[PDB]
Amino acid sequence: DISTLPRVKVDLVKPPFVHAHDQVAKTGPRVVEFTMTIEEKKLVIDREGTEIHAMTFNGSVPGPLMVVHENDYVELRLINPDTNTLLHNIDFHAATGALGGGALTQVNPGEETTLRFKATKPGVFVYHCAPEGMVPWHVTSGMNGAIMVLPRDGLKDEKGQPLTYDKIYYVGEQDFYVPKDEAGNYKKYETPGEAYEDAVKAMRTLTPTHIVFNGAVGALTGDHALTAAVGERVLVVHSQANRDTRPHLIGGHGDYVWATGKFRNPPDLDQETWLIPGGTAGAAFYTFRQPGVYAYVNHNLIEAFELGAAGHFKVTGEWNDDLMTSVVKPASM
Amino acid sequence: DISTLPRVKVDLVKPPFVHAHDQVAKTGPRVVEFTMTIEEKKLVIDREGTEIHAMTFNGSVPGPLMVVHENDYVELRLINPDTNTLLHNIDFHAATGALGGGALTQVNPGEETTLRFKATKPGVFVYHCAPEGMVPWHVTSGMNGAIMVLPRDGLKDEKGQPLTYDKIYYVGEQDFYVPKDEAGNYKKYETPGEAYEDAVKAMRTLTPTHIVFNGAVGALTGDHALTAAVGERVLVVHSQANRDTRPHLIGGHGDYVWATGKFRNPPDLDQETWLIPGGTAGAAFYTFRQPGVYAYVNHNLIEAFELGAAGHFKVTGEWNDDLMTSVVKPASM
Amino acid sequence: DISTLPRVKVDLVKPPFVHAHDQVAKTGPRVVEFTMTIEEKKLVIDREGTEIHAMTFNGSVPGPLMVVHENDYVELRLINPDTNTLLHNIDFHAATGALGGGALTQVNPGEETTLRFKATKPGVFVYHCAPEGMVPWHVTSGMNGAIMVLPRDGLKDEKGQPLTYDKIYYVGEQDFYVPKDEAGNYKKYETPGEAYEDAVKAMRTLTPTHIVFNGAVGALTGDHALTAAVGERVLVVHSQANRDTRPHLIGGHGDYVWATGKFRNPPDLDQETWLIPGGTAGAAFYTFRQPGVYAYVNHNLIEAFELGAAGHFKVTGEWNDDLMTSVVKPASM
Ligand SMILES: [Cu+2]
Ligand SMILES: [Cu+2]
Ligand SMILES: [Cu+2]
Ligand SMILES: [Cu+2]
Ligand SMILES: [Cu+2]
Ligand SMILES: [Cu+2]
Repeated sequence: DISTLPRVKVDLVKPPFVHAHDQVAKTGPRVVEFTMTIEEKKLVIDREGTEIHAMTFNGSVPGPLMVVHENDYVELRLINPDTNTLLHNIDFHAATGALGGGALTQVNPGEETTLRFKATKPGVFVYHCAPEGMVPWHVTSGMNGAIMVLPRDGLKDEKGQPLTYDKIYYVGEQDFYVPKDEAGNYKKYETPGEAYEDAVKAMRTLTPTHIVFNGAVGALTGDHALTAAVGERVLVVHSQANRDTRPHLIGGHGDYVWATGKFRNPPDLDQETWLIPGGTAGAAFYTFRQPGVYAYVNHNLIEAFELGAAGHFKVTGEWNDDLMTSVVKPASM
Repeated sequence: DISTLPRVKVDLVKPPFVHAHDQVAKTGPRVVEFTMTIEEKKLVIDREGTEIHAMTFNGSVPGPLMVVHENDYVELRLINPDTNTLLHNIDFHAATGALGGGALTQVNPGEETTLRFKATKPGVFVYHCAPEGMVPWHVTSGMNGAIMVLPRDGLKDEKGQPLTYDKIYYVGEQDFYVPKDEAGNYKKYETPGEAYEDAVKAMRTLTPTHIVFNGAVGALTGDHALTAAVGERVLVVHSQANRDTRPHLIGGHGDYVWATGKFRNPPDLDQETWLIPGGTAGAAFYTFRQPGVYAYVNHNLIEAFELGAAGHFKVTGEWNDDLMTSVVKPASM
Repeated sequence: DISTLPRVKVDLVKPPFVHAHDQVAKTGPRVVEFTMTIEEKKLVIDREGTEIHAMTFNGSVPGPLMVVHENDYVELRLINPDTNTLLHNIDFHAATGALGGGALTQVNPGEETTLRFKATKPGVFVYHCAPEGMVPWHVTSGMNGAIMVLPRDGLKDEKGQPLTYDKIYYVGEQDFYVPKDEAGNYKKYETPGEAYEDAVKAMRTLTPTHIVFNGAVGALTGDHALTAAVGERVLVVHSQANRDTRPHLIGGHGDYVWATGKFRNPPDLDQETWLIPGGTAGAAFYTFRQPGVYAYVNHNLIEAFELGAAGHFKVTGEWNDDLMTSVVKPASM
């Protein structure tokens, strides 16, 4: 049966970008093959040069977004090069059985493995590393991403009418717990293992030191702001593998939102802010109507503006005065 | 076009009360004009006399609830008197473009401005001050409120049948982060700026020192409890501009609840407790069936009973023994 | 009227098990009688022997799950034996009036009382102790449980088709705040009152020291793991009386989920993780398709793996290679 199915190999791209795919399936079920290489590496996460030992899927935080269609088979080749120091694995919330695949994918440095699973449920799901005994440590070190399982006939609104996006971006939100000395300065370590004991004590406080989008404070700002034009329909996939978040587009809305990200449910309309539970991926669809800069944020404003959970959208086009206008510009009373 | 539309000026009232309005629109689209004056002031928030420098819209925490209808134009005159010390602005989650209006409304003490925007989406939305660089500081100092955009044909249940309320109250929940000395005593400052540096360190802990309704511990209790009678339909609008909350009516329920507050979505039925994400306004409809005192609370009971997030409802009418009755009064076994 | 109704006495069972009942009602409305005895007792909650003074309904944390049908009358006999030291009461989120029954059930040691209320709304609700002035202290000491009010015609899916479970388990999640000395070691007390002053300071930090299922770290693991077989439909009721949680079945899904637990609302489909607000009970239905061990967790992984919020399911049956298969077992590259 599977033997007889067609197979296509897909090369992943770095977040916030997403690999090429079809919204409405043009072929029947296929075996979609992906390859990911584990990369343990130092990463500076803020302006002051705070550095951590990140554990990544394909060298990025978050790992890349995989896109398949309902009932396709996902075949993943997972490589943990001998240059790494730790055992890793992968658990797909999209899969059924063996702890999401975690129990079948344990690879020590120098090993690899190939897992195949059927994508039976449509929606956006989280995938993350989950080694027995050190699950939270690998997850909060950036070892998580997401997979989107699109219905074979694309997205639909509450009335069952088609929703087609022109652009799609993937925003992975990460809570970090950097160990601190007595005065409050962040510690630095030589290897991941040296950090272990302190990492556990930092996590138990339940208070992140940094909460960032795309691995660093300001990663999606300035020259890295997301782009769009007035009239474009944009799908924004957002995931949080460990902690709740409440996304919000400042100056816009979520026209159609699947906060818990499962496509068989009708979306919520006209959201100002929505809650994505830790351990979940959600998706929001919006059509831009005004040009300018928009701030995309986690709406606990301390987490957004003090801790790092803030990004930008720069949109081009003509301003619509009917929607909004400054009647009297700021001036002395 | 707008030139030709009718205009009505509306005078706002202090929370928990709401200005007069029509549920079902009796006229066509109009330009609804409001005026708000910024007021920086000292406020004692608890029983022990803890005082803070609050930043308010119209002298209240939360700012007043504005009520308009879908497709009306909101025209707001914002005044920042020379007696204030800081730059302020306003961002409406109900608006589209220019950061909700924040980029078009920056006024220094002694200035004013007039913004107009089209209320294209029905629901309850949060509005708050958001000056570049000090967003969380102004929000957590009490500078936020809410606006309700009613469908032109009023509220409806899941089956599309009319829902008419007899009374409406606005509950604004506020998380405060008062700086403390080494022993745990709250600090006091002369002006807002003197508090700044310490305020930022207090906010970064992510742990509020006070979480109150209507600006103070016990503000909606005793002689200030909300009132109703058995048989009355009450709509309770609740907003939290920065942090999640989980409202609950002790002794009652939320018969119809729009937790994320957007009216084009059908409401949830028979809720015991519901989650309102930080940065959102929600609404719950309930018909009183028993008289007596009801406690309206944030259901994290530590936040409610230790931190200040608790209010009362005193309802008049006849007791219904079918619904509830004490069969055997408390007595010695 | 009530005089003329039939009455049945029901003996409760210890969580995670649930007393015998009918899904679809076979008789008309009845008076369902229950008896609960309050038990103040020492409980060791972790591996290191940390001990607390738990306040329980029927000797368990959480208290037992009561199951009735819509429009039945619940008659509860509450006994507070002279061996206890504190005043207690009970508030049912399922009831209407008198603070959920809290104002009608205040019993000092040596007293008892009988309350009756009509179960007018279908769903799973939380019930908990709530004495004026010490509400959070009794709740976070384990004094809470849940009651399920089933529609007279059983459970239904989004299309109104019947959902019948073969097994049902009750998971009560509890956040504990154990007082600590300067070095971080947990304190020990002789009686509940001796703990009081310190308990309040510990709660105000808003950071639990332990978050457990069924009263202790590892309570639902090893020989106490929940059981099922491939093909069985299982209903998992989960409650959190004070704090938000985000349940997740590792290796599975929530096929039908009522996150806020009210049955008149259609369930959410294919959830990976769902949010249950503090002060709420929810229910998830799932059909097992793969055998093996599944971890049932609160998806804030620090709370699950470091703090104690983790349990197991051991499922028997044949492995399905179509759903998942290891193509290449872990081996040297
Ligand atoms: Cu790993
Ligand atoms: Cu997971
Ligand atoms: Cu301001
Ligand atoms: Cu905002
Ligand atoms: Cu008690
Ligand atoms: Cu309660």
